[PDB]
This record gives sequence, structure tokens and C-alpha cells, in this order.
Amino acid sequence: MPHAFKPGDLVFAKMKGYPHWPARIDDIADGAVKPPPNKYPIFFFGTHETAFLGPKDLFPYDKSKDKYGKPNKRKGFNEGLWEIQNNPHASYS
Repeated sequence: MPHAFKPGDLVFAKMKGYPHWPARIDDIADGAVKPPPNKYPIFFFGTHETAFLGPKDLFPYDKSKDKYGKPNKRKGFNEGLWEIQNNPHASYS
């Protein structure tokens, strides 16, 4: 059975106006800005941008990849598909 989301989990994350996007739940480094309550720090692969999202916008990657894991014209998307499949836990800083 599912647990709550934790750092390192792989997802497609949904933002208004964007396709479901390959991403991970990030850690929050000591001294780093914390998300709002009930929000997670989401790192989006390919763009390497961060937003704060709650679970309603988070789709576990294994369950969802057949639906959402297809190329897209949007900037950074296809790079992001490579990253989530091939090195999802690397430093992209």
C-alpha cells in the first residue's frame, strides 16, 4: 500500500497550462527555503525548475509513465524524460 510522498520519489507533476511533467520530490537542504504547509518541493526534470505542489498534482511515475511519458514539444520536456529514466537522483545544480 502507498505511503506518503517522500524525498526521492519520482512523479509526473501537473502545473496549470503545462503537460504532466517528469519530476521528483526534492529534499530541503539545511538553510534552504521551506515549502508552505502541505506542499512539497518539486524539482522538474529538463527545466531544472522548482515549484511547490500538493499531492493532488503529483502522479507516481511508475503508474503514470505509459500515459504521460511521451515526447512533447515544450522546452526541456524531452531532456526531462531522459533524466527521470536514466539518472533521476543526480545533482542537476
